[PDB]
Amino acid sequence: AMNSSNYAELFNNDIKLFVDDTNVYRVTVHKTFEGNVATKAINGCIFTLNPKTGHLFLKIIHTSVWAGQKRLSQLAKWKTAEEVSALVRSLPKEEQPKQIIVTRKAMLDPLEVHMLDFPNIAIRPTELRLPFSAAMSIDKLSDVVMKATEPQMVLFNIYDDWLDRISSYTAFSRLTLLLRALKTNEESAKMILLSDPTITIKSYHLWPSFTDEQWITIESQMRDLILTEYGRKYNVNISALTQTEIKDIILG
Amino acid sequence: SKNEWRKSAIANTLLYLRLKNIYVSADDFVEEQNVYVLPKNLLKKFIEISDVKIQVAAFIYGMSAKDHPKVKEIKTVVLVPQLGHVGSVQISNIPDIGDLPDTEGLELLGWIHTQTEELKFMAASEVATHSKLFADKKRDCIDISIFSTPGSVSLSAYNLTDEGYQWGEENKDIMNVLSEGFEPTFSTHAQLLLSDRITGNFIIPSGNVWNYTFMGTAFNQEGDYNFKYGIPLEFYNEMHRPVHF
Amino acid sequence: MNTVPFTSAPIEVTIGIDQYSFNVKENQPFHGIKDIPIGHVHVIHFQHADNSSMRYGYWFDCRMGNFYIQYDPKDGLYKMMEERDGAKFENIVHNFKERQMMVSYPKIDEDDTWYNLTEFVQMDKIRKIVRKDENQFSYVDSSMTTVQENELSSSSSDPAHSLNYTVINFKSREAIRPGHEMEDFLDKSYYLNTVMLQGIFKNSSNYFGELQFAFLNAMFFGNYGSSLQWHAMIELICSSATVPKHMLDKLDEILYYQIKTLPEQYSDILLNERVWNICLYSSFQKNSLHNTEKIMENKYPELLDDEHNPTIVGGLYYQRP
Repeated sequence: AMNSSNYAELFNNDIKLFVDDTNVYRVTVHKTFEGNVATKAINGCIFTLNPKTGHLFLKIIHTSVWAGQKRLSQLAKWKTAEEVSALVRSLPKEEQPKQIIVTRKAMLDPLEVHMLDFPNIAIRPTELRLPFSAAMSIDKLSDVVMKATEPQMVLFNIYDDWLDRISSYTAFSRLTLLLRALKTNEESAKMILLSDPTITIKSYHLWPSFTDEQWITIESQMRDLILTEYGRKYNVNISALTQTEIKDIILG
Repeated sequence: SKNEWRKSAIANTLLYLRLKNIYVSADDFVEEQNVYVLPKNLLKKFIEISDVKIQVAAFIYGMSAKDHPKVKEIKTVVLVPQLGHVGSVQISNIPDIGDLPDTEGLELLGWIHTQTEELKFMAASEVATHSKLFADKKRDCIDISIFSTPGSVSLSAYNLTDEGYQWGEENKDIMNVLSEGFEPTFSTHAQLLLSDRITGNFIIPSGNVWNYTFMGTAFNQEGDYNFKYGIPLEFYNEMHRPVHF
Repeated sequence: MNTVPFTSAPIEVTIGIDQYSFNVKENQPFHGIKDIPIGHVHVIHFQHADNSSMRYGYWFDCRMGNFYIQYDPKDGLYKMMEERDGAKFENIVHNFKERQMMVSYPKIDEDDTWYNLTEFVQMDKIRKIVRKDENQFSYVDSSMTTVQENELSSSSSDPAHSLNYTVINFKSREAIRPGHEMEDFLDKSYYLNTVMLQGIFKNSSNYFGELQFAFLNAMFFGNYGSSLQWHAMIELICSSATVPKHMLDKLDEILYYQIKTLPEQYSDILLNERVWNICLYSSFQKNSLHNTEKIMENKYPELLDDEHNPTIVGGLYYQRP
C-alpha cells in the first residue's frame, strides 16, 4: 500500500502507473421537489498516469458502454480493469510497468484478476487521497471527453515541457498542487491560471507557459487557495498551523 | 485603462461553470396558479453574457401551450439598453417588438435578471424597477431573479402584490437607501420550471449595443430603441467599450 | 480406554487433550493421561508457563500404536514418541502407583462435541497435510507456515515444518478461466465444482475433513495459515451459486459446532469480519446458514469514499429556498 512514506519510491527507475477510475461512471442529477431523483450518464474516462514521465493514457468511456446493462457501478470497475489490462498488453515488454497503483481500493480485485497473466506486475492500493478526479477541470481533457462519439484512447503529457527543467518529483508536486486547488475551488484556481493574459497555453500543452520565476508565485497562490478553503470548512487558523503536514493536506 | 477592463472580461469567461449546479425555488404545486417554463438554452446564454459583479437584465416573452392556458412557455428573451449596478439595474422601457415578424401571439411575461445576494423575496430595488416597468401596463408580469455565485445559479420567480406596486411607485427614487416600509411580503411565489425540451431565442438592439455601463451619458432610459433577432453580445464585448484614439 | 503416559513434567505447562485442559506444576509428579475414549483422532497440546506467543501439539490415533510423551531439553519441547516394545509400554501403562499420578479424561457422557468437530477428520488425511512419514503422529504449532505461502520461494525447506493444505487462492489462474474474469470471481462454482471437488478433493468428505482440521489448528494453536484456509473453504462454498445439495445441508451443522466451541478471547483475532459478513448476509448460499448465523449473533454480536455509486458531475434541484 502506498502512503506518504514509501511515497519517494515512485520516482525510482521502475516504470509505474497510477489508475484513477473516479470519472469512469459519471452522471448528472435531476431532483424534483417531491424528492424523486433521476440520473443521466455522461461520457467518462479512465485516467492512467506514469508519474515519472507525465505520460497520460486517457481512455474515454462513451455512454453507449452502459446501454442495456445492470449494476453499473460494479460493471464500471470491471470495465476499467479490462481496459487497463488491454493497455498493458499493447505495450512492448520493456515499457510495461512493474507496479500499478489504484487510487480507489475497490479497483484492487478487478484489476488484479485481469492482470493474472502478469504475475510480476504488483497491483497496489494507496493510503493517499490523490486529486486526479479534478482532471475534468482541465479544459482540453474535459473537451475531448465530452465530444467523443465512441470509445477512444487519447494521449497527453500532463507535465507539458516541465521535465526539460525540473525533476519528476518537482513536476508531480506541481501537478498535484494544481489539481488539489482545482478540486477545492475551481473558479478561483482557474482565475490564478488566467490572471496574466499575455501568458498563453501552447496548442500542444495543457497549462500556461509560465517562466520558472512565475511558477513560484503561481504555486504559492494555489497553496494559499487550498489552505484558506481548508480554514473555512473547519474554522482552524492556519496562522496557528505549524508547517505540520501541509504536504499531507496536498496529497490526502 | 485597457488593463482593468481585460481582467474583468476574463473573470466573465468562467461564468458558464456556474450552470453545473442549478437550484430552482419551489413549493407544493398549485393547480390554479400559472407555471412558467424557461428554456435551458436561454438561461445558459444569459448567464454567459452576464457579469460577475454587475446586475444584468432582460424582458421575457412567450405564450400558453395549446392544451394548457396555465402553462406559460418562455419563447423569447429581449436584451434592451440598460445601465447596471451592483445591487440594481436601470432598464429602458418595455420594448416595441410587434412590428418584428414571427412575433404573432407573443405575450409579455415579465423580466429576468442576475443578482449577487441570496434572497427569498424581491429586494427593494427590484420592487421599484418592477413597479416602474409594469404598474400601468400589465401587473401580472413576473420577476425571475438568478442568484449567481461561484459553483451555482439559483432561480426564483415572483409576482408583485398591489401593495408592492404602490410602495414601488412612492419610492421610485434612484438612491433607494431609505427603504422605509419595505416588506418581503410585497412579493409572492411564482411557479417556475427549467426545460431542455424546448428552445428559445433572443431579440437584441439593432446596433448590437445593450450594455451602457461605460457609456453612461449616451444612455437614455426613456429611449425608443430599434430591435432585431440576434445573438446577444457579452458584457465586456468591444462594442460595449468607449471607441478610442 | 487408552492411556498416554508421560515420563515426567519438568517444565510447568498447561496441557490440553482434545477440548479439555489442565495445568501441571514444575517437577510436579505426573505420569500422563488415562481413560481416553477410543475415538478416531485426538490432539494433545501444550503451552509453557513462560511463553505467551507459542502453542504446539500432536495429532494421533491411539488405535495405530503405543504413544507417550517425553520432555526433550535440546528442543525445549514436550515430544510425542511411539514405544515399539509393547511389553515395556504395557508395563508402564498398567503400573498401579503410576496410574494414581495420571489425570482422567473427563466426560459429559452424552457430550458428542469432539465427534461433531472431527467427524470428517482422519489421520491418513492429516498425515498428507503434515509430512513426516517416520511417525504415526503429527506435530503442529502456532508458527508453522503453509505450503501455499512458500511456493514463490526458491529456498530449501523441511516439509514437516510446512502445513501442506490444499492451495486455494481466489485471485489465481486456477480459480479464473481466461475470458471469464468477472463471472468466475463473483461466482466461484467453476472453481468449487470442476477444479476443487472433481479435480482435487474427489468428494465432499475430504473437503469437510480438511476444513475441520484447519479450524481445529486455528483454535488450538492460533495458526494463521489454518485460519486463512478455514475461512477460504467456507467462502468457496458460500460464493458459488451451484453447490451439491448434500454438501450444503451439512455445512450449517459443521460451522455451528465450531462457532459454539470457540472461546471469547482469542476468537476476535480468529474470526474474519469481512468473510463472515459476506457468508452470512450477502452470499448466494447465506440461507443455508441459519443455525450458524444465529449463534454468531448471540455469541459475537459486535463482530457483525463512495466507490459504489456514480460520480455526480452536477444537477438540477427543485427545492424550497
